Amino acid sequence: SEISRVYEAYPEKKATLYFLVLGFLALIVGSLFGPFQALNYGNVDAYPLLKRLLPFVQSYYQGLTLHGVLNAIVFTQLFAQAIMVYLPARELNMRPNMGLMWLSWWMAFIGLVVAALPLLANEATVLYTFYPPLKGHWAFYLGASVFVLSTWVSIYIVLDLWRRWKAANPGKVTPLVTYMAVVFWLMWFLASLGLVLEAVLFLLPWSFGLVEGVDPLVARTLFWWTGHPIVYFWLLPAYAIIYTILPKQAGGKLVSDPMARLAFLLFLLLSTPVGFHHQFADPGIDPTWKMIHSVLTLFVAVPSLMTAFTVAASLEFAGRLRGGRGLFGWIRALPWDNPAFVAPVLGLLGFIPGGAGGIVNASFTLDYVVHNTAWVPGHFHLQVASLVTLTAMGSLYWLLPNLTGKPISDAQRRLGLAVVWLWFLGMMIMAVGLHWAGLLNVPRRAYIAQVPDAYPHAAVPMVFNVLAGIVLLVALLLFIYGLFSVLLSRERKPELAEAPLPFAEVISGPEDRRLVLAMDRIGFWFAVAAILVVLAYGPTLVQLFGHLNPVPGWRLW
Amino acid sequence: EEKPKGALAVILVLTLTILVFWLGVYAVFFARG
Amino acid sequence: DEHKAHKAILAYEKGWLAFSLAMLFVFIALIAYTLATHTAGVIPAGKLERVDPTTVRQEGPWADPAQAVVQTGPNQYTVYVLAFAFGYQPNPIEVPQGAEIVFKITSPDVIHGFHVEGTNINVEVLPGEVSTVRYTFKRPGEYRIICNQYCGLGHQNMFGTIVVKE
Ligand code: HAS
Ligand code: HEM
Ligand code: CUA
Ligand SMILES: [Cu+2]
Ligand SMILES: [Xe]
Ligand SMILES: [Xe]
Ligand SMILES: [Xe]
Ligand SMILES: [Xe]
Repeated sequence: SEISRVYEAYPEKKATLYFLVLGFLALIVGSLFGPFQALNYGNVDAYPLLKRLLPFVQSYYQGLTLHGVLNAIVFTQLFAQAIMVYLPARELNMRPNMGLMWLSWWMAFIGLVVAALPLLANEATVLYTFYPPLKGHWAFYLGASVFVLSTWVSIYIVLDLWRRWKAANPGKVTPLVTYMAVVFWLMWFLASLGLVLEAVLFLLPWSFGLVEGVDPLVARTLFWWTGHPIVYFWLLPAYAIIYTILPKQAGGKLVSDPMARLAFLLFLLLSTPVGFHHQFADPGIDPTWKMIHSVLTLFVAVPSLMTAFTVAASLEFAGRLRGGRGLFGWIRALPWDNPAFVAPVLGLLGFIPGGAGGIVNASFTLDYVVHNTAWVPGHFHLQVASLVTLTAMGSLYWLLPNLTGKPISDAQRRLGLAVVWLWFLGMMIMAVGLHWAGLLNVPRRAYIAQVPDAYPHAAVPMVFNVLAGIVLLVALLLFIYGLFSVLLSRERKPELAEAPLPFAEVISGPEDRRLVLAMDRIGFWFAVAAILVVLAYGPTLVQLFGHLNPVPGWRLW
Repeated sequence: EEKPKGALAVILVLTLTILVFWLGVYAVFFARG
Repeated sequence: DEHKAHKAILAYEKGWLAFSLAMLFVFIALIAYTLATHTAGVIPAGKLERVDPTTVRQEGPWADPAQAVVQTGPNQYTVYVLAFAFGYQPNPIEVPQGAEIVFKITSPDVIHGFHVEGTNINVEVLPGEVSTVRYTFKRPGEYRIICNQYCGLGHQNMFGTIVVKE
């Protein structure tokens, strides 16, 4: 029972779409709270209006949970699942196990729904970090558990694709996108253990009534085992696109296949064993281990530092082929008329300030300046809410058509550029507002418009937060309008749904071979990564598990 | 063609931005010590 | 062209990597420096100091607010602070400037933040655990404590006061 021969031949196309759609739907719903949160940090309290529009909304904090959950968790995961399965499938021209692929979508959907109910009913106002003793409804923890576990299936699917391909090409190096996808999912698997453990050992039995107490330190230690790498789980799918698709859109090539492999390899190695950087201000964790994690965290910055050069060189290369002039001529030669190009390039621009923010946060002692302040949200909106999201948004211009056969008119294309610029601009203004107020000790996760006189010294940065909120409100609206206009038209060119993905060509060298070969020792690197995790977490976790001090749960909303 | 002037210009901006952030906050750390 | 640009990029890539690593190691040296100074006091105590969160304000150093401050050295004063659902005990904390104030903070309910505006004191407060930070005020006044970890509906209004003594 399938109406287009395109989906019978490429069924993975359909599954991919459902992941995407569900992903953006969650993005829209979660982002609605954004403008109001910005105004809040501009000292303006718009929540009564929101409450009038969305009656179910009971507080600032319930809205912040939905925001953090739907945007940072749901949207990102679904996008990942879409990208890091579909791209390697199309590159290999192999069909993913479809029984499993649909299974993973249903898990994500069912899990999302189940968790949505207690969130929407104010039964789970604990934020996207859900730190105990703060106790949510069981269906929040169960829903999340299922939703995340969906990824385990995704991992399998990709590994399967990879084994099968290695069988039909004995002695051939893993193709680039596939390689990325493989190290990606493997990394995620090792990363996910922290959360799984927390859920299985504490969270789930806690919320089902089996136990009455949960040790807060151990729960947050396990959380951040997963907590940091998850952001890379958000980042790498965009990276994948940036390395292998953006150069094409820019009219150039990826200047180095090995560089891209190395970057991804480093991430497999260094993504998980750095979680204490989220725990600098915690007690009961040895200061030496914090320093160790601090160093490992500065090392995990290396991959990004490489990416910066590799991508910039590829964009410079592309600009030159387009008739690039001098030091900055290449820049103007790029296709600023194409959103799929523009969106991610803007994201990368703001990523510079974003990354510098991270490195600061990473410097142990220096975290004490900014920890839990508005600086941190400032940092990450540059990272996830900007680069990842824009990339995701911009990829709609090649991806959506490739999946649906629906073309994009010139009007939509230009509508896209406006959304893109506004989103970016809005994000930049907010970044300045939150960083500034963060140095002025304004805390994050705070409804500070309810205490107007509490932060008088943040007068001017409050203005920027108001501005952004407006800017971004407009952009979001335009996105919704533009997104649906595309998904709600009946123009269907089935030929463009059958066109290949705009993968970029890769420039290779002589020395490549032996380095590339080394990197392709996946089984070896995996164990290596595994060993680092046991080395960085083992010592501490052992001591914590010997001295468990569970405390009772609380509801403070 | 030749030396990546544009790419080097990018990673120069990045490097300087890193330095302003790090040394800017390294200063505040000691100012609040 | 194209294969000439490959060798040039990959060569400036290696130079970039060497430089980056060198910059990072300088940071590592400038962080190792701050660990050997007096500023490193704000680093939470590493050893585990378990407490019951359900009996903390019934029996123990946190039971009586009047015995919060206690001279434990010639210039050392140990303050037993209690971060609780939307407030701090004692309020205000009163200490002499120039003296080494050893805070020992815990919570009876959920996680709280202990952020002393103007200082490097920024520590998470965990139920059933003692957060132990050392600090020396060098300027007189009323330092405001802010709770920077979401702790419920009154979280935005959870403030404290430390009055260092001229
Ligand atoms: C998806 C978004 C995420 C990314 C990516 C990310 C990157 C880093 N972060 Fe982070 N982060 C921290 C450290 C880092 C470091 C060292 C990096 C690094 O990976 C960053 C490396 C980046 C670079 C080294 C920049 C490279 C620049 C590039 C690649 C752009 C070049 C541009 C080009 C080429 C374009 C040019 C184009 C032309 C046309 C010219 C720390 C501390 O160590 C904290 C704790 C703070 C606290 O106290 O709570 C933290 C907190 C967070 C939280 C808060 C979680 C919570 O709620 O508690 C989130 C959500 C988050 C996300 C993300 N974070 N981070
Ligand atoms: C419409 C555009 C957006 C605006 C105006 C916006 C604004 C904000 C603001 C002001 C905060 C601070 C809230 C507080 O500290 O109390 C915040 C937090 C946050 N934002 Fe957004 N945001 C937007 C979109 C996004 C996107 C696209 C993502 C991820 C893809 C995202 C993820 C988050 C997360 C995870 C938090 C922290 C949640 C927490 O601390 O509980 N936001 N946002
Ligand atoms: Cu204690 Cu917010
Ligand atoms: Cu992190
Ligand atoms: Xe969970
Ligand atoms: Xe979820
Ligand atoms: Xe999980
Ligand atoms: Xe997270």
